[PDB]
Amino acid sequence: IDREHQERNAEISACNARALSEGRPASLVYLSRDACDIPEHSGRCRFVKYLNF
Amino acid sequence: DEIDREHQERNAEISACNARALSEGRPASLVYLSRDACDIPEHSGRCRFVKYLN
Ligand SMILES: [Zn+2]
Ligand SMILES: [Zn+2]
Repeated sequence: IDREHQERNAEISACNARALSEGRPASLVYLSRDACDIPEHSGRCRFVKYLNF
Repeated sequence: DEIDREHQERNAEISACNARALSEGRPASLVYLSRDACDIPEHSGRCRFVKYLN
């Protein structure tokens, strides 16, 4: 779980930074067990499907 | 005007959460929105976007 969060959060960092450069709001947030948007973690994590989109 | 409406509805919900939290013995940590500090991304620009206000 934690490795996959790290992996996903790296992706999120990259999207936000790109959003910033393109003059859009950078609205994405990092994942944790209490708010997670990876379907395969539902149960182990709180699946919040549209957390980041 | 619609900006204000969404601050009201969000603030109502902040109120409710804070009180629930107090009731269960946890601090009232949520903070109210205004045009000068707002965490609704869609408002960004018209409001001061403070992403992690809450
Ligand atoms: Zn997860
Ligand atoms: Zn606002």
